[PDB]
Amino acid sequence: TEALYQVGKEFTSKMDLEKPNYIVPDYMPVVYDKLPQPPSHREAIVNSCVFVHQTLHQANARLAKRGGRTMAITPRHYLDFINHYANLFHEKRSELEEQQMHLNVGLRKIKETVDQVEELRRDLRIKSQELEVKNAAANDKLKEEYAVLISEAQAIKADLAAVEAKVNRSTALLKSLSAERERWEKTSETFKNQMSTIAGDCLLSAAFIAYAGYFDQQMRQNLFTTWSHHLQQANIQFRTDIARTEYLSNADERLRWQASSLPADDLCTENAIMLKRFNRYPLIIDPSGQATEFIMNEYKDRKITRTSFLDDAFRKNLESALRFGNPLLVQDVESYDPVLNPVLNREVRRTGGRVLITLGDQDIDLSPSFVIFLSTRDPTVEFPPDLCSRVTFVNFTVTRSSLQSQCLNEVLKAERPDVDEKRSDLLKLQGEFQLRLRQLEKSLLQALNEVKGRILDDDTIITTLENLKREAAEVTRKVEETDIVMQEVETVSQQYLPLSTACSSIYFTMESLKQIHFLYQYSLQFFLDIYHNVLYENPNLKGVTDHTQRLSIITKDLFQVAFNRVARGMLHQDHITFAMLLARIKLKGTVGEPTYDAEFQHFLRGNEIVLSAGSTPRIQGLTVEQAEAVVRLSCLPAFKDLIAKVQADEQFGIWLDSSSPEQTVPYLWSEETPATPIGQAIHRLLLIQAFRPDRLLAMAHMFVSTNLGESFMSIMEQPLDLTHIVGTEVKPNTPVLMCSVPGYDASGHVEDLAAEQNTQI
Repeated sequence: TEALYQVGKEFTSKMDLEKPNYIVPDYMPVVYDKLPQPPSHREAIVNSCVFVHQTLHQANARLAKRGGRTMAITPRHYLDFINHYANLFHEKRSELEEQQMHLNVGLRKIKETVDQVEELRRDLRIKSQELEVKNAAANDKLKEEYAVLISEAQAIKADLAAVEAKVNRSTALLKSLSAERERWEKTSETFKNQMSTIAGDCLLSAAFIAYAGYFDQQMRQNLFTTWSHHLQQANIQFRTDIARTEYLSNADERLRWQASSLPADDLCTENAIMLKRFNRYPLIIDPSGQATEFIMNEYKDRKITRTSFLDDAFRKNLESALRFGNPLLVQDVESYDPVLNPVLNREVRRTGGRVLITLGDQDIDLSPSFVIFLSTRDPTVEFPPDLCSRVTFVNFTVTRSSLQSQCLNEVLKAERPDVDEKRSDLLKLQGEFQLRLRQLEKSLLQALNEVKGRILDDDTIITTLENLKREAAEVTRKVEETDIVMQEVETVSQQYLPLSTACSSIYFTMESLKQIHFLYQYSLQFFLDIYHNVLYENPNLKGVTDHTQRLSIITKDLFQVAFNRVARGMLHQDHITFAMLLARIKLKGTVGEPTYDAEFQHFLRGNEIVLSAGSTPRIQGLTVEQAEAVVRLSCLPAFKDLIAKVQADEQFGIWLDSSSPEQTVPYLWSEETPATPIGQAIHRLLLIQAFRPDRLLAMAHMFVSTNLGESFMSIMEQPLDLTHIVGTEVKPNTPVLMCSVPGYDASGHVEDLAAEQNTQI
């Protein structure tokens, strides 16, 4: 902690972190034991910088204790952090001061313009007086030289006409510039507030770039909230309104990122910012592969080359990229070649006017435009701590919101192609429209910031402002009309929202199946193939034309195909577990059903309700374990009168020792309103677990039958139809994995399958 503080304080000396008005809080979140008792604002900032680094150690411990994969936290992360803090602070301070410079110039030109028309109106009145004097004098003299006098008066009349027209046009310009003058005044007042939060805002932003890349959406948010909370206890000022993506990137850059096929997702946008503001070279983790495409789209103009650590030309490609300064993308970083160790550590030797990098035993001149990106498609790969210290982790993990958007768009494309196309055109139109407005406000600001003397003196400046204002109003008119048409798109898309929620829940259930068996590995493409099958290769939609009925078919068939394809690659003992979860996902989709969260809370865990010796009595007709299950189940309001109901039922003994008690579970639960068939099954499920745990699987199958139908699990009972799956469902690039338990071997099935198809193998 002492080393971190000294590095932070020494490295932030160039920083302008002096706030004489800073108030020391009564409870100071001190992490450096020798931090001075009345800390200064700079002392608090460096103390907060130390705290952020130590939070990642706590963060890694929490994921490690839960079995999650963690990457080493090294001092190079801290050096990365403070480096970004210095750069962002200077960048944000420079941008704000530069912006405040234009606003002050723009405001003063408008104020001068208001003065100019005031004297020009005074001049207009003066010129009118001159006309009255000249006309009266000419008339009196008339009542050859007088012809010149009236010609002089007529010439002044043209001058007055030019003056009065200039007054009206400049007044209309001033009225047209009233909104811009008001907007610039408001921001100029807020200059002090923004200056007062840059120190805190950049600290949070820099920490996010240096540490948050490897973690998923939930863990990134937890880290930012922990840092934000600490700044509050330290009285460090930071704004809580602007999102981190908006504060670390402009709209122009985000527009180009979309053109480079970057997914429209906040975490993906955060990754793009990391891929732009990195200090250590980025290591990209993208199982889906859009990040690899995005990097290649972003760097075509700079001639980026894709290569791999396993390719034979990697050393030549690396040498060429270093020598010519071209971007290089290297894949398969799980096979990392330690030849990059000097490159990643930036171990350059500058002697004799030459910048040299030692690659193996050969010295190479390093061009300053060189950049290297490392990528892997395996999210589960472990890197050694030495590699973790040399790279910036940028993890592309699927978020629930992004998958919901992807699935909502895909069903819209399949089901409402006219609506989906209209949505796509509007987003392109609105993207261009917002782009144009930004240029319009920038150009209009530049015109007032580059004009000398007065605006009225040069009629060209006046015309340009009117044209920029005229185009600004029309585009603003075009934005309003695109807003209402999106409302037509949004209200159509609301019908397909529950399906997209089901899609994300199903995939994230599939993604969690690796926790119960190492074999249950499922990519996002596997689920997208399932989703595509339900939307485009569904025999139940052949003649259906009603959109609502098609949606019900799609929703039903999505659950069925998801179970069919996943369970063929699961052990049969785990089939009920996956079907149980799909039923719970489908139950959440039913608006008319209750949550049953308490009943499922009791169905799981359950044993955590500790019972004392006096808490559990001796119910005649039940064993000790059965009696305890009664007492624990008694905690629900529905089963509060559980012991009495069993005692009042002498026939309960017969049902307790029946072969199939799950099919005749007595109505032994109390309730106010009549329960639902799904609700009755859940009550029977709790009763069976309490009294006949050997029939819990049988009751679970009935629960799945109640939610998903009687034939939902029937495919697993049939022999595998390898012919249909290989011919239609399996892509040629996708290997077919024949996984068998000991004593079983699927080689013969493939050999027979080739014979049936009369194909060679």
